[PDB]
Amino acid sequence: NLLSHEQPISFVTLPSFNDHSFVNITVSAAFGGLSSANLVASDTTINGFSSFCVDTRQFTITLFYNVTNSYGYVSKSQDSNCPFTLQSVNDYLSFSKFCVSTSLLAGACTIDLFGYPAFGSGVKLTSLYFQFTKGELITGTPKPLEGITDVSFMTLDVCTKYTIYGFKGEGIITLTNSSILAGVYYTSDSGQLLAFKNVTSGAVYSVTPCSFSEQAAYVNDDIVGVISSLSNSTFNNTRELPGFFYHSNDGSNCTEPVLVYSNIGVCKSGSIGYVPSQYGQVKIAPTVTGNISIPTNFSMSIRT
Amino acid sequence: EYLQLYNTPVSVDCATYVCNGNSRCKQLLTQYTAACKTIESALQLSARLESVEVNSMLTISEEALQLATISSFNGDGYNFTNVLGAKRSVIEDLLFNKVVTNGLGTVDEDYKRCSNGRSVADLVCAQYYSGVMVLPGVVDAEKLHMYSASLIGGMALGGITAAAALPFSYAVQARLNYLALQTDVLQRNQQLLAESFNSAIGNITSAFESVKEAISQTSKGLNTVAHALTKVQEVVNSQGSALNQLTVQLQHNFQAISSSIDDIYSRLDILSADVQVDRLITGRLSALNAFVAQTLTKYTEVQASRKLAQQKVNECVKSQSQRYGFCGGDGEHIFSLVQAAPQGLLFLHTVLVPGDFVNVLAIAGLCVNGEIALTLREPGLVLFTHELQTYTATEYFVSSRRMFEPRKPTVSDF
Amino acid sequence: AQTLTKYTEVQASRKLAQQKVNECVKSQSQRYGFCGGDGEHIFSLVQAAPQGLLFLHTVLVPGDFVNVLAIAGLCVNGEIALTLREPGLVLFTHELQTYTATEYFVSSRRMFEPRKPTVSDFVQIESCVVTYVNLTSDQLPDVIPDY
Amino acid sequence: VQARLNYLALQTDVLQRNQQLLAESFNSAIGNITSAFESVKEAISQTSKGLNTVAHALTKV
Amino acid sequence: EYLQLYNTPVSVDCATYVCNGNSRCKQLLTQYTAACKTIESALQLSARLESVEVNSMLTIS
Amino acid sequence: GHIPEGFSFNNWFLLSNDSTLLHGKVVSNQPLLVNCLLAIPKIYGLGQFFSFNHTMDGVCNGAAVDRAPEALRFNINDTSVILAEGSIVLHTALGTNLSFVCSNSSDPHLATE
Ligand SMILES: *[C@H]1O[C@H](CO)[C@@H](O[C@@H]2O[C@H](CO)[C@@H](O[C@@H]3O[C@H](CO[C@H]4O[C@H](CO)[C@@H](O)[C@H](O)[C@@H]4O)[C@@H](O)[C@H](O[C@H]4O[C@H](CO)[C@@H](O)[C@H](O)[C@@H]4O[C@H]4O[C@H](CO)[C@@H](O)[C@H](O)[C@@H]4O)[C@@H]3O)[C@H](O)[C@H]2NC(C)=O)[C@H](O)[C@H]1NC(C)=O
Repeated sequence: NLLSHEQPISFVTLPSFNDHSFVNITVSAAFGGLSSANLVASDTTINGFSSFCVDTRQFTITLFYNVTNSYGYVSKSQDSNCPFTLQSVNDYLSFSKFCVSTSLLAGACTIDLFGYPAFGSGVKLTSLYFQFTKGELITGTPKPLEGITDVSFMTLDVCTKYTIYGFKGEGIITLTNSSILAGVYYTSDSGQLLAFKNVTSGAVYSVTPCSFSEQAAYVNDDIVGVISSLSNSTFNNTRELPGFFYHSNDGSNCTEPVLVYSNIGVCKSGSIGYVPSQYGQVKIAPTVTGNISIPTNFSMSIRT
Repeated sequence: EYLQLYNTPVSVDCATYVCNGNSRCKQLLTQYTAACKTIESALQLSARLESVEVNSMLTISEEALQLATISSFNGDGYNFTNVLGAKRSVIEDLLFNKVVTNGLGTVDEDYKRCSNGRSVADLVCAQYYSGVMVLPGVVDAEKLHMYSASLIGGMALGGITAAAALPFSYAVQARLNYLALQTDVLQRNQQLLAESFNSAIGNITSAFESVKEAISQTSKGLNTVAHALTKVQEVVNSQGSALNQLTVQLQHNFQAISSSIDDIYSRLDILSADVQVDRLITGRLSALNAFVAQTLTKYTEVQASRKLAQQKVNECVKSQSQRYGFCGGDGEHIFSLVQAAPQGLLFLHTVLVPGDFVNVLAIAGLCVNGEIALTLREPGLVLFTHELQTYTATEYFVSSRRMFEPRKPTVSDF
Repeated sequence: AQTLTKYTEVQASRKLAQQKVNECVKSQSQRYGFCGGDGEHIFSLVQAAPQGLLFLHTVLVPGDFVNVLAIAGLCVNGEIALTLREPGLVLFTHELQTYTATEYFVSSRRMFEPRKPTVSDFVQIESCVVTYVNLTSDQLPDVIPDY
Repeated sequence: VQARLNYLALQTDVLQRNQQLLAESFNSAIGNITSAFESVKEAISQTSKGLNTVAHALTKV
Repeated sequence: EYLQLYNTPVSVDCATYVCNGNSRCKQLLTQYTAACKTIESALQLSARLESVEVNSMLTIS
Repeated sequence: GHIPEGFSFNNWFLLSNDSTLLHGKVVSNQPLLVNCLLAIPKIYGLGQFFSFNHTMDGVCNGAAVDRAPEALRFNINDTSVILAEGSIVLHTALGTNLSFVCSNSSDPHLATE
């Protein structure tokens, strides 16, 4: 599939309006010294306080650095003891609660923020402690995203990079008229999303991967045809068979298969056909009084 | 007896299984040199070997198959109606319906249904999105039926000028002659044989539709139809086992922060995301190596059944066995029919069991004039008199030891 | 576990190779297809191969068949019924279109190797049966030279 | 080979070269298995790939 | 020649192996759907098949 | 305290804080042992206090069992019944009460469907 730079984003979540608050974090530090660069008077705030906890159903984390290095610039980096990074929290993650503080919260992960004011050993500017719970209601976001009855967006029938009730992947979303009466999402034993509801309307949508697996018939150093779930492919002829499609450059039938499996035969030209059962030589039942036949001129054969 | 001929082959696209089509994960997977080659070619080169073995032992004969399939088979007293069929037989339809109704994967599923999401994907497409394909069964139930009829009709093929089917009371008389040369032929014993077989095939066809409220422990042993139905259902249920355990190992997380690769690459930094995706790659390659080891031993378990099935077709069905118990345990063998069964053949070894024994004085030989000692030439024949209470007697007979077929001695036997 | 299961996988091939040596190479097999599938066996050669044996089972296969009317036995004078002793032999005539014929032969059922019948090939069974040829002691020596 | 033919059927009609059509049919078989041990899959047909033949023996080796 | 007829069967009480009779682990173990069914029945159904296949060939006269 | 065999299960769902099972057998820890089934006609609502430390009151079908619930299941067919201010209040152990309220506005401090 040839959508690498093109592919639409999709986001589906439990029905919401535009209910947004920024968690904006200010990190401040001062530096001095003439024989080396070193740190003084660091402070951290989230929305002007030492701690914050999210209540609105969307949020954006933004970092403001307000570093006053006399040597002209500072490079900045992050360490995560955490299943996210500050810019990745914005990339449609979902939570049941989310609180951030400059001081250690009960279950918390750490993001530690570092500056390098003169290159070599860095210095810790600030530590952010995040307490969160994997869930469905509160979702991270890049910018306040508009809507009245729902905030969700989809593109159907096109390979999309999706977040759907916290599952992520690339896939095709299609509407199905296979209505289901309980829950919000349906998963395989593979842990992979198969379908989900637009719970405001009861409609159920199904998710496929956007590259399917195929068997390529390779003969004489080229792919002469391909066996597939798909109706369309690069070869200029397609044939339909009871379990699958066969794509090739030659729609004829096959009388000289160079590959067989079961009763499916693929010819050198890339034709497909059905190959008949081998016929064994006749053996004669012992019989008493009929018109019988007795084996006469015998050749010799070596079976290896 | 049920003998499995084949195992339903399975194939994997290792990049789809390990990486869910994520490009950055495929780029890491190529660093595990030949891990994919050594999984894929082990499944493909084994699925090919099954295809050439099973399609090469299922040699049909066209001039034998035309004597069974048309139901123009001259049973001449024997009721072959349950065995032949016009498409499958009565026993073949009961045997599939007793097991393939609760079964799966013995009817070939279509992948055309699963590029389009207009219906919510079921188990056999949730596997296909996980990159694992069950191939069409190595031979279809129509080729497997034609083979079975080509063996039943092969018994009526007395000669290649095949204008009508040979009356089966003649093919059974020739099969009795290899046990003992039949002599008292103007007796009811050919009808005793026929009406006994008519009752015996009536009683196998009833067991393919009866229930365990009518089973007793001797009817559950090593060569009877309830043991064959336990063995058929063990095959049909077992075929999912390795393929389910392959698929659930995709929801293990192998110490990574999540069980999905686009989740990890969309939440960690790209340096640390590669480090956690290596534990999913290593774990999922191990889950495939464990599945290839299960799958290759499940082909090897079948191949010793196939080799035995081919021996029973050549020694019990196409010819007749002098080996005492090979075709259906204790008794004198005369023929085995074959029928198609879910992933193999069902053999109906028709063995002669004696209701009665005669007791006779056996005589080693004749010491004529105290001078010339006559002995029978053949160790299969016994020289006897009916008069047990004396060393010499009214009149003498020769018969086989295997069946009581008396005749007067001839100067050519001694 | 992998190494011991591979020794067990090979032992079951070696047990077959010892059977094929003893029943195809050292002797001859009456077991129909054991030595190299459908045909009549005459000998298997053996050659050494990388980790085992390559068996060259030299079978006999018929190019042609002869079609002959088989006779169950002779019902002489309507009184004494003769049947061939051996289930591997067939008594026959080339004259398919008639219930009785010019001259009679015996052969194996497995190869067409004809000979005239001999008085030592036949046994007098207790009763005659409707499938047997109706014949007389005045012409039984047309069937059995040296009767 | 004559003694090994007798176990199948006692031989009789020895006139008109009856052994030479066996011997020359073996020469032309052993001179064909020796070609499959040095030829290549460009000269394979699906009946020449079966359960009792030299291409299956080589695949198994 | 010695030929083995039978393998001494073994059975497992899956909850007792996994949980030692701790009540609150049994509760957790039920969430691994059919994990004990697919261990218990594989051992019991195979122990039963040995019982019939051996006691059916050891026919005394 | 068991639900009778042959009951329809008309709107009783097996609970998940996760994915939903489309078909098949499962063994799970569910609020399916019943202490009482307080049936109210659809033409009445009710106001009661249900305590997770006391036995539920009001006349109820079959035999009443004296246990304090661990779950309360409300089997309301038309969701017009559940949207009003104070329609559910949940009394948390910390002495905080959490009240479900619904509005026709996206701002909660204050039309047919
Ligand atoms: C979806 O995921 C959720 C997450 O909530 C899950 O919730 C879990 O539900 C279970 C019940 O199914 C709750 O489990 C209980 O745990 C308590 C103890 O935990 C306490 O302490 C921790 C502090 O470390 C607190 O955070 C927590 O709130 C609790 O205070 C046990 O007390 C409960 O056991 C009782 O019931 C058991 C049977 O279910 C009995 O075996 C046990 O003895 C207890 O019985 C009591 O009641 C009896 C009534 O007769 C009485 O007779 C006994 O004497 C006794 O009083 C139970 O194990 C667990 O809390 C929830 N998880 C969380 C986050 O709390 C949902 O169930 C889950 N949904 C599904 C279907 O998957």
